[PDB]
This record gives sequence, structure tokens and C-alpha cells, in this order.
Amino acid sequence: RRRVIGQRKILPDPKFGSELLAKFVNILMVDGKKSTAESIVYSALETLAQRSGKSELEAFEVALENVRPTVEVKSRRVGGSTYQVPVEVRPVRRNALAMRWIVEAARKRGDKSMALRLANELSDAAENKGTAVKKREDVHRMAEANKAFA
Amino acid sequence: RKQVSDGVAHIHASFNNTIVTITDRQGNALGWATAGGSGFRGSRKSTPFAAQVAAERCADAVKEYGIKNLEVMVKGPGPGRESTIRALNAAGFRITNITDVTPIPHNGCRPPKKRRV
Amino acid sequence: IKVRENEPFDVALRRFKRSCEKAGVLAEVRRREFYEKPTTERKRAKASAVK
RNA sequence: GCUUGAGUCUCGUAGAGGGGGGUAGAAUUCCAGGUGUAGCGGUGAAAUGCGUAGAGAUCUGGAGGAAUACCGGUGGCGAAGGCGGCCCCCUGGACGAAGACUGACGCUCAGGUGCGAAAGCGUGGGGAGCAAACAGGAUUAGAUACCCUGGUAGUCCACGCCGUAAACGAUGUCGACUUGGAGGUUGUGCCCUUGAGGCGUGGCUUCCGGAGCUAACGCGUUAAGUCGACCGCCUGGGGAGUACGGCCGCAAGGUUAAAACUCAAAUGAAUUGACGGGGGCCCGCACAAGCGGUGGAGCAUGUGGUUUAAUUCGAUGCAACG
Repeated sequence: RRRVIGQRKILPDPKFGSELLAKFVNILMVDGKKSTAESIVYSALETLAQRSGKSELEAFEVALENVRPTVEVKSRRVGGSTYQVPVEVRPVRRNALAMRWIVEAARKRGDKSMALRLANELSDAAENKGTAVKKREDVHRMAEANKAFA
Repeated sequence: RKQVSDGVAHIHASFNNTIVTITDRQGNALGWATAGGSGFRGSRKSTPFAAQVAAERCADAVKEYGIKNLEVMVKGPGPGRESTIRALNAAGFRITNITDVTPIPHNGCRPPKKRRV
Repeated sequence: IKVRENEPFDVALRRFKRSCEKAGVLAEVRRREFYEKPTTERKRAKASAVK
């Protein structure tokens, strides 16, 4: 409610050691079976070699670029009815949010297996594909697209 | 294809809607805009940032001449008395004089009772 | 209400005339009139202006 | 006889006091024409409605009616009701000051006469805007409403009628007394009048408040305080400001004004709290942010049903149902 502290410092990736990738595995994690999450994403994250052939590291961030929004809505119980006054999105959630769309939509892909069903999505991310990239504009069509209230 | 060069611009700023017409010097229609005609309708218009996109549409119909300068006629209150003039200042047009031509009587006619909820 | 300035710029000067008429004596009309509602509320709002 | 009450005269002052006649500017609507083009208008949304027979917008010219932004105020004038643009004509009252004059000529006032918001009525005018009725559209369970699009009487004028209002300060008129403070408006005397100005002395008027008064709220030199003169009025609530009769009215209806029967109260202010689709400030996984569910599915369990000879009794809004 009124509580005001700090964020929960997360433990970096099991290898590259990166908070950005840390909360990534967590957002992807399920049933506290964190192990699988690693062995499911950490693989597809490197399986990019077969998909490219180099130091697959920045590919992740570059892939998220096509999935990084900067405007969202927010209904407000004002003016009798309910406003929508859209507002941008700070970095703290930008990177986070995206990760959800990248995973929460990579599951309904319906491919070989979550391990790979995820990999492909990354390539589709930077190359614009799947609901992941969709959600962006499908969301932007509200904010910045309806500044009439913003 | 007349090239009026310069002509005042009336800004009928109302509540339920706003419309700006870039008429000529004498007062002839050269190009008018409209929030209702600016995609969004219903009531989503009104808002200033919604009228600006309307009047700006004139620079697409009244641009056939070559208005190098123009005044502004703001009439009636509502979200479109400022927005309009602004969008016009960016559209590339000039300016010669801003004025409010809102009909302010001297207790003449008796306004409608109306509203009572 | 009459604006006019040299050196093209969209400064303002406009809200200067916005202190004598403008959206005020406008909305004043807008809806119905007043009659007894004013002479009263006009003489009660006056009480407010005391402290 | 007298002059301080009351009044007259003089000279000034302020005023939306009244009656008549003019006149000005802003805006609305409408008519005509130019430009220009697919929307306008409206609402919470919408829809009715208006638009390609060209609206809306815009500009030019014209017609007409109503009301007078700013000044405008806690302001002013009036017996009350009420009275706002500027100009003229006829007219009433209030106040101050040197004074001069009359000489108690005064106060109140049943009955009586007259004036009375708005709505309404009659005859004849007028009619822009607004708007009972009425008609559409919407809302809703319904919506003979609130909202929206229209709109007739009416609102305006003359002349006559009706006399009511929370016609309220809910506080009759006239007079004399009784601590104070701040302010408004208008007259007058005075002060290096050297000033915006400063000191008094009258009229009217706001707000606070002392004594006192008051059931309390509150009133408090403009009293609801202390007194005096005259008048109107009240005597529990309902029935009822009704019936009947009279009087008045064109008619609405007004005025005067009961009983039967019925209840044990009706009522006034103030206190405590509860509540408010009142306000201010707060906290709770209350919401918002997410993670996973229930609602569908098969099975478990309980319950209401239904059934049964019995389906033992209980638990039933959050606080009832593994």
C-alpha cells in the first residue's frame, strides 16, 4: 500500500552472470523447478549457434529490441466513467515485460518442445514474428495511438 | 489555383466538437477541417490533441494555393482554442494576429434552462 | 482582444486578454440563467470572501 | 402661552423610486446572396433531427423581438411588492446645514380606501430566445420523469381582472434609555486643506460581540436587553384553512370559517450515536502489479432439492456446506 523499499536483488545467470538474464530464467521458471528452466532456456539460448554461428550473446538483447514497448494504457476511475490515460514504461519493466511476451507467447507456439519452441521465438523476435512481436503494436495501438487522453 | 497568399483562419472551438476553416481575406472558404472527420468520432474528439490533428488536415486541402501567412479567429470556448493555433504554427504557416471572436452578448437572449440531473 | 507582433514566434500574449472575458462569461451563460439563484449565491459567496 | 415633538420655507446632496417618449451597442433567430464540401448537431454514450434539393463553417446585406456584459459592490432607492444601458419630459420620498417660520397641529388605528411577485383570466396587438402541453429519440424492470431533438399557450405591449407567495428579518408601527470593536455608503464642519489625506458631527447599512434576555440556537444600541402608546394574532395533533352560509370573482378560485369522529401526542432547540449514492485524513493481498487457481471435465465431499418406511438431529450472508 504505502510501503516503500527497494527491488529484490536477483542472482545472475548460472554462467554469464547477468541479472537481466537472471529474472529472465525466473519469469520462465515454473513450479519452482528452476533447474528445468535453466536446462530449457540456457540450451535454446546457445542453440542459436546452429541458427547462426558465432558468439551468440547480444542476440538475446537484440531480439528483445523488437519486443520492447515504451507506452501502455491505464484505466482511471475518474470523470464518472473510466479513463485510459496511456503512459510510457520505465526501463525497470520494459526489459521485464518483454521477457513475458517472449515466453508467455512462446509456449503456445506449439512446436517440437518448450526447449526449442522457445529458441525459434527469439529468432522471430528480432525478425518480428509471433504474438510476442504482435503484442507490441497491438498494445501501441492504444497508447501514443490514442493520446486524446494521454 | 488562386494563390490567396494570406487569409484569416476561423477556429469554431466548441465542446462536443471543434472545426477550423482556413478562409481567405474577404472570408471565402478555402479549406476547412473537422474533428468529427478526423478518424476518431463519437466524443473521443473534443480533447485539444485531437483537434490539432484536425485543423492540420487543412494543410492538405488548402495547401493547393500557397498561404504564406494568416491570422487566427478563435470563437467559443472548448478544447481547441489553443491546440489549433499551435498545430498551425508548426504546419509551416505564419501569423499576423490572434483574436477571440466568441459571441459575448449583453444579456440579450435568455439561454436554455436545460441540464438538471 | 487583438493580438499582433513582429518577429515570427508563437510566444503567446493571448492569455493576456484571458482576464476580462474568455471562458468564464461564456460558461457563465452556457446553461440556463439564474434569477434568484444568483442574487442569493452571489450574496453568500461574498460571505466566503472574509477569511 | 412656550419649544425640544411634528410641520413649512431656503440651499445643497446621493439614488436601478415612479409614469411617458426616445435612442445605442453586443448576441440569438430568421430571409437573401458569395465562398466552400461531407459532415453537422447532441449525449455518459447514443438516437431523433438537420446535410449532396449543398448543411455546418465562413462572409455580405436585410428583417425582428427580448434583455441591457463590463461598471456591480458585503452597493443604492422604495411602504411593501419591487426597481439596472444612454438621453429627454412629468413626478415622489430621504438626508445635511447655517438658519427663518408655525406652535402639540402628534402616536397608533377595527371598519374603510388604495397599492400587490409570479402563475392565471378577457379584448386586441406582438412573438427572437426560452418553455407547461404535446410529439419524437434515449434511459429503465417499467419511465405517462430526470437527458436529447422539436414545440403551443405563456413569457413582451396596451387596457381591464385576479389578489396569492417560504409576500421572510418566518421578528407590527411610533418614542426614550442602555459597554464596545472593525467596515460600507452618503451630507456637513474643521485641519501647514500642503496628501492618498487627518480630526470630529448627522442619515442609512454590514460583520463580530458585552451586560441582559433566551428552552437552546442565538438576539445583542438597526435588540429577541430596559420601558411606554396603539393595533393584528395564538390557545394540542389529525380531521381542516376543509365543509356549510355569506361576500368577492369572467373563471380559476379568494376571503371569512366549523362540526362529527379520532389520537396521546403533534412540536421546538440541543445531545449521544448510527447512516449518507457528504467532505478531509488514513490503514488491510481491499484494489492496482504479477503467480497459480475455481467456473467447463471425470472422481471425492457436503448441502438444497427430489425421493424414501427411514433417508436421524443440528449447522444456513460474510460468521452455513472436507
